[PDB]
Amino acid sequence: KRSQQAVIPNIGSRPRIRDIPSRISIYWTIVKPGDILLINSTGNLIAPRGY
Amino acid sequence: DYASLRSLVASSGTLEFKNESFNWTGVKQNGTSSACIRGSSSSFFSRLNWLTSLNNIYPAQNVTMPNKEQFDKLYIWGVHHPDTDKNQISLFAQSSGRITVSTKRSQQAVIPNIGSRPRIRDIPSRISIYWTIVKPGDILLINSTGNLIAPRGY
Amino acid sequence: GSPHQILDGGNCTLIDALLGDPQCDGFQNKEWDLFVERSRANSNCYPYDVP
Ligand SMILES: *[C@@H]1O[C@H](CO)[C@@H](O[C@@H]2O[C@H](CO)[C@@H](O[C@@H]3O[C@H](CO)[C@@H](O)[C@H](O[C@H]4O[C@H](CO)[C@@H](O)[C@H](O)[C@@H]4O)[C@@H]3O)[C@H](O)[C@H]2NC(C)=O)[C@H](O)[C@H]1NC(C)=O
Ligand SMILES: *[C@@H]1O[C@H](CO)[C@@H](O[C@@H]2O[C@H](CO)[C@@H](O[C@@H]3O[C@H](CO)[C@@H](O)[C@H](O[C@H]4O[C@H](CO)[C@@H](O)[C@H](O)[C@@H]4O)[C@@H]3O)[C@H](O)[C@H]2NC(C)=O)[C@H](O)[C@H]1NC(C)=O
Ligand SMILES: *[C@@H]1O[C@H](CO)[C@@H](O[C@@H]2O[C@H](CO)[C@@H](O)[C@H](O)[C@H]2NC(C)=O)[C@H](O)[C@H]1NC(C)=O
Ligand SMILES: *[C@@H]1O[C@H](CO)[C@@H](O[C@@H]2O[C@H](CO)[C@@H](O)[C@H](O)[C@H]2NC(C)=O)[C@H](O)[C@H]1NC(C)=O
Ligand SMILES: *[C@@H]1O[C@H](CO)[C@@H](O[C@@H]2O[C@H](CO)[C@@H](O)[C@H](O)[C@H]2NC(C)=O)[C@H](O)[C@H]1NC(C)=O
Ligand SMILES: *[C@@H]1O[C@H](CO)[C@@H](O)[C@H](O)[C@H]1NC(C)=O
Repeated sequence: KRSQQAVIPNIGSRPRIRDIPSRISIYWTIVKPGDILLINSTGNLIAPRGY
Repeated sequence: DYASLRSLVASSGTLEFKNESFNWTGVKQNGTSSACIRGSSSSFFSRLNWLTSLNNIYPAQNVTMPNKEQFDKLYIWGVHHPDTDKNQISLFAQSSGRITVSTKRSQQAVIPNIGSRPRIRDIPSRISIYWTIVKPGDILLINSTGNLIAPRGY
Repeated sequence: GSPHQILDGGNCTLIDALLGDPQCDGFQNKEWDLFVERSRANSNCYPYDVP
């Protein structure tokens, strides 16, 4: 209710680390009492398992 | 980030350049502009290569350069910002470009922005400047489908 | 409030006054030397997010 984060994936070749040319970007969010966390995704989402 | 690059170059203390032979395939290099006049003919930046289409074809590029030496290497590259879609098609044969410059420890992905800007020296276009640092044992990978201003060395 | 010009903002944040909040209509074309923001300040217009 106080912040928004919109991310679009980037496709391209990166140097291989342990035989993987793809990467993962890590983001974080904070939810205060009385607030609600809304996740709206169409793809490329690494979901959280908890808090 | 103009102040950051200025501080880096000022604290470095040198403008020593070493030419590297990047393997660009199926493109037209050594672009020229009417604003950048060297002597009496048109020119461009000396340390920056402008890559346009050849025969209305701009093949995708995937170029690697390893650091086999014992010091850090600074690469200065850029991204073109055409004023209109017609200019983008006439220069890079595609509608939207994507540039990915990556090392084993970092990645920068950039998408050009098409739009009209005030004319400086009769040009409504702009060029954004980015830099990358490669440490010993690292590898620089440039993967661009368009709108790439390439480095000519380190 | 004698030596310094002081503008009191109740129910009105400075950004809300700048944007033109319905409750911020009294702060138009006003000058100050110190803007005092209160803890009861709230917004009553379209939601916004200044980056
Ligand atoms: C863009 O160009 C980059 C290079 O700049 C390229 O990345 C390279 O891809 C090749 C091919 O996938 C990678 O080679 C592999 O690397 C490791 C270590 O050697 C191994 O997993 C692989 O070995 C296999 O293949 C060998 C040859 O057949 C077999 O003998 C072996 O048994 C395995 O089957 C293979 O060598 C290479 O590591 C990267 N290099 C990098 C990332 O620096 C990338 O693929 C290009 N992107 C495209 C074409 O989209
Ligand atoms: C969006 O809006 C912008 C801003 O209005 C607009 O940019 C303007 O484009 C015109 C295109 O003609 C520019 O005019 C030219 O500018 C320079 C400096 O004057 C000269 O190169 C040109 O002079 C030639 O053309 C004249 C007209 O025929 C001749 O009389 C003269 O002898 C020369 O041959 C010409 O004046 C104008 O400067 C800009 N203005 C800016 C950038 O502020 C833009 O075109 C609009 N549209 C789009 C799609 O972006
Ligand atoms: C990254 O480099 C690769 C390798 O050239 C590009 O992949 C090519 O993309 C074009 C355009 O879609 C295809 O026609 C080719 O078949 C692809 N080559 C393959 C799959 O070997 C890729 O477009 C480049 N750019 C990005 C942003 O990833
Ligand atoms: C946000 O989530 C909603 C959940 O419905 C998505 O809406 C659906 O989008 C798909 C793909 O366009 C449509 O086929 C469906 O009909 C939509 N459902 C509706 C309208 O009830 C929406 O796409 C999501 N947006 C993002 C950016 O992830
Ligand atoms: C800020 O808003 C509050 C809450 O509305 C105002 O206080 C009273 O609000 C009630 C409705 O809840 C009205 O009926 C009263 O007339 C308001 N009191 C007044 C106008 O004195 C409050 O006035 C607003 N302004 C400030 C500076 O606090
Ligand atoms: C661009 O100019 C360089 C010298 O500055 C030359 O070596 C190279 O072959 C040229 N590329 C072309 C003509 O495509």
